[PDB]
Amino acid sequence: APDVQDCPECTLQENPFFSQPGAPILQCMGCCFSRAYPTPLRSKKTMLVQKNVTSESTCCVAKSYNRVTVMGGFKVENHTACHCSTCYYHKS
Ligand SMILES: *[C@@H]1O[C@H](CO)[C@@H](O)[C@H](O)[C@H]1NC(C)=O
Ligand SMILES: *[C@@H]1O[C@H](CO)[C@@H](O)[C@H](O)[C@H]1NC(C)=O
Repeated sequence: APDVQDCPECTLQENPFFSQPGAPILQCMGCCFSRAYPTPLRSKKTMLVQKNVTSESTCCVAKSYNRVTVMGGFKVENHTACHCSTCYYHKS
């Protein structure tokens, strides 16, 4: 691709704190790319209807965690797995 749209590939960003010769904690951080597709609808009311987002801020709430609460009681849910989308409350 031309570039990276200033966004990496959603995943774990190994804890730059807990990372030690035997324990490289994490913290899912990145971008899960985007999947948009324009479609010529009808739009009842004004030119547009209701509010809609471009959809890109995908959430990969670690599918699985190995949580290793660090400094200030951090929580890297020592991510063992990360799955974009599916959050505790989408649309916000
Ligand atoms: C965190 O999870 C990764 C992947 O399973 C593992 O390699 C690492 O040892 C874990 N870190 C700790 C402190 O358990
Ligand atoms: C979002 O709303 C705008 C309103 O103008 C519309 O043009 C666009 O097609 C909508 N996007 C999607 C994915 O429906």
